Amino acid sequence: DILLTQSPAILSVSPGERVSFSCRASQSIGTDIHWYQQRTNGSPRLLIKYASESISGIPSRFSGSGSGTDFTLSINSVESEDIANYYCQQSNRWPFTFGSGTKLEI
Amino acid sequence: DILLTQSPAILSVSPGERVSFSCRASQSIGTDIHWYQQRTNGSPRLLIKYASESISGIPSRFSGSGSGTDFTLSINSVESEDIANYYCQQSNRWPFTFGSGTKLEI
Amino acid sequence: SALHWRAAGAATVLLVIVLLAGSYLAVLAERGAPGAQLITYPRALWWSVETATTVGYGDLYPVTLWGRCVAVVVMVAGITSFGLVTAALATWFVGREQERRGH
Amino acid sequence: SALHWRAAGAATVLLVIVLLAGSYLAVLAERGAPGAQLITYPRALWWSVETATTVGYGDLYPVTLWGRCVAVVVMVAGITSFGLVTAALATWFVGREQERRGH
Amino acid sequence: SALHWRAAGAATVLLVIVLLAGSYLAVLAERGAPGAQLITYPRALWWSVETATTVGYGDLYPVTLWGRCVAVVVMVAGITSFGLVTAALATWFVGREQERRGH
Amino acid sequence: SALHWRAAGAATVLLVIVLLAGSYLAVLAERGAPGAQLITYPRALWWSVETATTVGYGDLYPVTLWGRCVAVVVMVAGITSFGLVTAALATWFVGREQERRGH
Ligand code: NI
Repeated sequence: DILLTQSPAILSVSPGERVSFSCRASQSIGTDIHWYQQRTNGSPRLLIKYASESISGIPSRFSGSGSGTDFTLSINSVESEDIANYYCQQSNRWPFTFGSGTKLEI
Repeated sequence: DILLTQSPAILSVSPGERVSFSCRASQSIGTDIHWYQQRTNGSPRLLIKYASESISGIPSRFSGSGSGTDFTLSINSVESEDIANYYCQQSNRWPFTFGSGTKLEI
Repeated sequence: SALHWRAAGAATVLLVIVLLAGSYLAVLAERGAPGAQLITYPRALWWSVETATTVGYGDLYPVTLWGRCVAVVVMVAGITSFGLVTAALATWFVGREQERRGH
Repeated sequence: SALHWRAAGAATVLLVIVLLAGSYLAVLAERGAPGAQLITYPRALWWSVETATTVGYGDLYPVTLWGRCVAVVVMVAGITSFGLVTAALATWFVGREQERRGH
Repeated sequence: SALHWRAAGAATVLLVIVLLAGSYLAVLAERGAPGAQLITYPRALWWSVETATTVGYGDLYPVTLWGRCVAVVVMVAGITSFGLVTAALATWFVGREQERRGH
Repeated sequence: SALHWRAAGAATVLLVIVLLAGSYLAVLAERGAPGAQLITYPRALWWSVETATTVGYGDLYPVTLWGRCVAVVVMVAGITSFGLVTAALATWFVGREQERRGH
């Protein structure tokens, strides 16, 4: 079972600033990582697939990068609607697994 | 993204002595490392390619060695014109990346 | 048209069909097995092709029994198909040589 | 029946026999060698098939001398057998073409 | 000269052309994909050869879609070319045997 | 004896010769290259065989230019030789079928 480590758990940033969420896999998994956003009382939302690919309907400020065991979800000019929980998920080996999540805080 | 770790950042040596710069990759990359020299206000200069291969026009005192994750750039009888910044670069996996550099000091 | 040609096409149609079924079946068989990689269709399709051609990159391979069974079918179809083409090329070459030799 | 067909079957019977003996022999030869993986029959059987077909996944391979010797026998049987089938297909295709050409 | 011979040469010229175009295309397609290794022409040329021959070492392989597409073309050209030579050798061998049998 | 048979033997003698020269040359070419594994004759001999047969295990492969050149020669000899045998089997099968068909 691939282990995805998200750290720090909580992230604090000032409005407008660029922020970077981190996800490290217990083993090389290519670019088979994906990001989801979950706001309070809401369900998960695919933000980035296969590490970097963007999803239509998702603000262009959201971008991702990395490969192997290190991945980063980044967000330019952070704004209040960006306040929620982030999670990573790998599809490299069965079974799929999730990160422990990271809370964004402005 | 392969990470190249150059350490120490600063190196101090006595004229004429042999010196060794170090570069370690976050993963095995064969011998796909290359060295560049950059003196104050000057641009980078290819010193050694594919770890050991010498470059015409480059003082014979410059040699390199290593493979996999450990590489060393060496310089015999160091002299004042050798005072500048060193950097390593890997071409094993996309994208190419650079070391954080090492400053030579006599 | 002639027989060996018809059989070559037949080999190609079937090969494509086996590669596709091959991808579906591989995934269905591999998911559920901890540590397995043959678990998404796109790459499973690419694994199929590698296998049929026997180019064997080694970046993907089954680890479960049905997966390997599926694998065998793909390997044989690949080998058989490419071999049947080689024979088709030989027959064509033998026939023409007969003509060119006024036989 | 005809000869090449009979020989194809013969090739298949033998191939199966060599794959099985191949699995047994591989294990007998590999166990005892520190670091070896070809040490349980089920996978050794799957290693055999990979080898005969030359699909070469690289997830399993011998490391001892007899293991490699056994390996060679399997590779040759695999290559020979599949090649003998290709020839069988060519002969069949050549013969029919003779008929269809009223020769 | 004869047809199968001419076709063999043709196969060799094309194979070389596909290996070269293969190297260029592989690099063009792989650069830009994080973690990719098929990113310098020299090795991409060597990857091509491995692939065409299906010797599959597994030290280099594409990871992007066009890369794999390119890969398929190389594999097929390799398999087809080497198979067309095998047929060429068969035709030559069949023709001579006809002579030696005073047919 | 006949021609294709004689040529098959010839293919086998040469193949063995190329495998041996192949081992020597591989080592001579690989030693000196940091990180290389094709550096002792015994395994280099086993690497040769893998290569000629294209079974490609991926446990050993060249990393220097001459090593890869040597590798190519081995791959081609392996492919050519095994292909020339396949043709030999086809000719034999075609000739007998002619007899059995009272032609
Ligand atoms: Ni006749």
